[PDB]
Amino acid sequence: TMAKVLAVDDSISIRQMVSHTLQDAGYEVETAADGREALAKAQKARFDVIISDVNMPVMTGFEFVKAVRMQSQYKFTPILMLTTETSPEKKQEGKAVGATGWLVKPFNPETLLKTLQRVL
Repeated sequence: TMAKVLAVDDSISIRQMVSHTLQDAGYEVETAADGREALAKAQKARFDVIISDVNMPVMTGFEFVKAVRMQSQYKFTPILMLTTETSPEKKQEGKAVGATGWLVKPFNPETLLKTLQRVL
């Protein structure tokens, strides 16, 4: 079809980069600036994958994924979290609340594309 993506980051450049890169790759992309706006969008549709920054406004990315995992329709949905941390020990919180995998910032298009590809 064209996998449906919800990307959440308060950074304008991050949203534009993700949106442009994924859309050029055949994805249907929807962006949000914070956890509140993201949750509201996720609640109203059915995204195939969610990409979310850990340092989101309104709530941490951890609380966001946790709230997302609380909705039955998103129990198995792959979630990819953006972080500046390369150290696994530093974000065990991610696996705990239900994150599927990570994407370390700063990344590039190929990193983004391959990483997404590998969690679907």
